[PDB]
Amino acid sequence: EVLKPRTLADLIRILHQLFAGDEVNVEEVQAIMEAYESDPTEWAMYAKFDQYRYTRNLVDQGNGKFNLMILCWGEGHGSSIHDHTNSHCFLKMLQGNLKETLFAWPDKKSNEMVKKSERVLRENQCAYINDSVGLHRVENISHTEPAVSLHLYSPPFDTCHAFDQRTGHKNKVTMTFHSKFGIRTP
Ligand SMILES: [Fe+2]
Repeated sequence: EVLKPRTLADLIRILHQLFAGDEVNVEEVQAIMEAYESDPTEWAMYAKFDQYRYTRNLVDQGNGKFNLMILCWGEGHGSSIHDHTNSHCFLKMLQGNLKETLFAWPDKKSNEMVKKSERVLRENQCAYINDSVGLHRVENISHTEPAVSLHLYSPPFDTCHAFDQRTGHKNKVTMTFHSKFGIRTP
């Protein structure tokens, strides 16, 4: 009874419908994203890697309702601990595996940050986060194989905060795209 997209194109079309209105059913979106069976032939044109850091590759702008992007994680690549600027955030595995560590929000005093959950995202799994759930870090579990993930953020946002695990202190970070629609950016 979960609508199953047969292609990434199908999934994008469904997402346009599901985010067209004022309400978004998080569990419905998550189930449909998870139901799409990752097919590298369909997303290889977005899978542009970098030697030193993960890359952000824009796929679709969702008629202004969301950003859909593919993140390419080289061997051992991981993110900072970060927030999500008051948006819905869906993360689906396309290749490999990411470990997601959920963190509590710091208070004003400097302190080591507190882990609230730790898990590995499985093949084709779609996870969900927003600022009320917590902060998180994601990282490629493998030092010999890449990981690829599909991220949907709604509403779109271009900045977030990164947090220092030792103190809780944060810095504003402007997100940049490595490519858009399969075309490398300057
Ligand atoms: Fe995130």
